[PDB]
Amino acid sequence: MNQNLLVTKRDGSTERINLDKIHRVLDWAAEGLHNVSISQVELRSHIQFYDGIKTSDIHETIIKAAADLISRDAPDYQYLAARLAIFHLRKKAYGQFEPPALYDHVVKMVEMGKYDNHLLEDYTEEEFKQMDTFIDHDRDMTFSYAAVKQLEGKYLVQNRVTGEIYESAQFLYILVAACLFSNYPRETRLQYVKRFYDAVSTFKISLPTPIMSGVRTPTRQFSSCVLIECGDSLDSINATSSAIVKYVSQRAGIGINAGRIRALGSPIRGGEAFHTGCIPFYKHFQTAVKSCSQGGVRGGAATLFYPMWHLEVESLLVLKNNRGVEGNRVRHMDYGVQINKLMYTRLLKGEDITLFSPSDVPGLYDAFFADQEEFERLYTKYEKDDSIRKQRVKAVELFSLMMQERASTGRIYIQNVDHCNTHSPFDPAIAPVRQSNLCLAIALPTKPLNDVNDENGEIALCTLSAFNLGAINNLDELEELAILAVRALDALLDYQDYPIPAAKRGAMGRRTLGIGVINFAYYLAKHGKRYSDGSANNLTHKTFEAIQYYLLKASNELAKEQGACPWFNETTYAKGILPIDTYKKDLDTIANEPLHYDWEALRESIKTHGLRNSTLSALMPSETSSQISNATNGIEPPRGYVSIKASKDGILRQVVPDYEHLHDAYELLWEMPGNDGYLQLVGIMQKFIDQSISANTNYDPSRFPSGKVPMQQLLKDLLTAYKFGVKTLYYQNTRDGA
Amino acid sequence: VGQIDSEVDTDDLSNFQL
Amino acid sequence: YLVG
Repeated sequence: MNQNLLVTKRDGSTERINLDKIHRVLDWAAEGLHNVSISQVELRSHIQFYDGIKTSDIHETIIKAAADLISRDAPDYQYLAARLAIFHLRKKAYGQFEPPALYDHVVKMVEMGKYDNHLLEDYTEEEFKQMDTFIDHDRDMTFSYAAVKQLEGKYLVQNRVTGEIYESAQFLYILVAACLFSNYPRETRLQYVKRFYDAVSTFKISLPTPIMSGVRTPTRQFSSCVLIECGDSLDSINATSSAIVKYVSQRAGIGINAGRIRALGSPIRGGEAFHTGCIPFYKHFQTAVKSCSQGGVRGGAATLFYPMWHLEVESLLVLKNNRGVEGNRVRHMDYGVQINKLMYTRLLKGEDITLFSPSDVPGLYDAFFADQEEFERLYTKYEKDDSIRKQRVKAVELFSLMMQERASTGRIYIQNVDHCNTHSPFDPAIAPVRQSNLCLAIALPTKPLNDVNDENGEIALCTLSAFNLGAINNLDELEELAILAVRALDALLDYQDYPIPAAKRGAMGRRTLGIGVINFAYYLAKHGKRYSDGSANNLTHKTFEAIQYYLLKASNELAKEQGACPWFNETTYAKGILPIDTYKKDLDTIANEPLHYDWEALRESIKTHGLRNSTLSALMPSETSSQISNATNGIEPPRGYVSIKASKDGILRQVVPDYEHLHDAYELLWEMPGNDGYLQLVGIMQKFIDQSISANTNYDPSRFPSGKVPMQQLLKDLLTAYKFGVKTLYYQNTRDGA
Repeated sequence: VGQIDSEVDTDDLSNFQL
Repeated sequence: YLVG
């Protein structure tokens, strides 16, 4: 009759219940939301309250309670949950809800070794006083539950043993800003810091995990993925392997080109025993790839590339096929099959495809990427030469075999090597593109290493970022954003550290960036377009011309200010060539949208002053950054309106943006009747993109007689892709609801 | 995962333009 | 500018 319920606090222990405090907090968090029952939430969490429960559990319980009500019909639960979590996380890091003054926080963190000490060296207390005025901690209320789960799980500075969280999202953004523009002239430094801070805190620009979690801390490792090219020599094999080990140790995704390794049977090159062929080395690269992962299999991802005509291609194509002898299988690495025009033509004309070890056909491999004419010449020549070891395969058999394995595993990727060189930012004669990265989006020059510290080797890297098409109002807001994205990444290039000499060489040499989009699907839904009917062709054309034009303008503006990248002379940009001049001709037949920008002015401006960065755009997928912004992933249509994630804290649900008004506007992934629509859109985007796009093919068995996808359909989509200039093809997804 | 029908028609493809 |  004084039946209380004693709450226990952070070693301050005992104290009576405060169910009216709780309601106030809840009531607050609900402010502005529609369709959320505070009573419902209280009911569901009060029932699990027990006498001496700690306050921290009261928060967890009320948070989950709110999170478990997330649905398509009551989507504001994601914010009610998020805000509760945000509130909890403030108290958790600061003791109050109100964040400490920025200077105080930075000071405290520097003494604790959690932030880089250079922050205080580079900025004055007065400069921190001023940044604090830019900060808006109320923006923490705009995150969705899954986004807070992500920030909390892998972005905010915390102690992973104790569990202690040390910062709040707004300090993250403001300090990312400050670190990246720390070297700017006092005159403009803080105007940039603010502009960027705004951009990222209001989700206009997304930033990769390594950057968001690291910049502001003592680390200098920000690599997402590297591209290494192996020469046909034990020295190079070794070096490649060494490089892979250093890089997976830093969590980077690996793209390996092992296409020049001579085939099994070929002669010992005085000491180098390649009698045994490619597989044994591939296996060796896989162990290297997995050297810093959990059991010897969990974590550490890579994609290995080889030409379709390599002599061991049929053995190579079935490396992930589980039914087979252990010795002839490298199942934990994806493969990238490299194809060009002539291969396809052999398929079309029902003719044969000749396999050759690269060691035996002088000039063929280089020609394959750089000059199709020459490739054809050397190819036909070597087919007739009976001295040359070769094998014949019916092109149909080879293609089907590849598509089959692609179909079953989903991880046998295609790379159109002519497309990558005839429509690229680089001169193929000097710096050709002969491979991609792990998720087939990056396309950059690489040179084999002869030792791990070889200074004449070149490794390409992933320097990324993205525009949120959902958070811009008009495409003319991209000019400001391009500036900020390009400037911040270019600074990162000089800020971060390089574990391997050949990877510094490429970054400093070409200053290559890969900026892409996220929220494409939601963007199309707001404009009432769809993916499969071709209704989004002109809008896509309009949107990617704007993205590429402003990225080049920002990079051009930057070369003016601080000088073009050292190797700008190796780009097609340097010779007055633009993406609008080399795109695949057939696109003209599926989109009439006219360029709205002065490309001719820019052409001269580039020829004259050059480009800071040699490449600027690349469309990567991005589950994590998209989640932070409550955005659909990269350019992909969503699988359904509500996506589900597992956690230790319960089931995390996230509802597609503005489901309330756009449920009928969205075209879910399995609603598309086939792939033509989408591939057309990818081809259009590819007109303007410097690198490549992680494009998927998707098939639903329900749509086919006897539930089996015809090899015909698979080849037809493959050729459709090539016909509209698609550079790469990533995953293949199969099913009808996930 | 992927269950396919490996029947291919070159005649159909023939007439495609890359 | 363009390097030199």
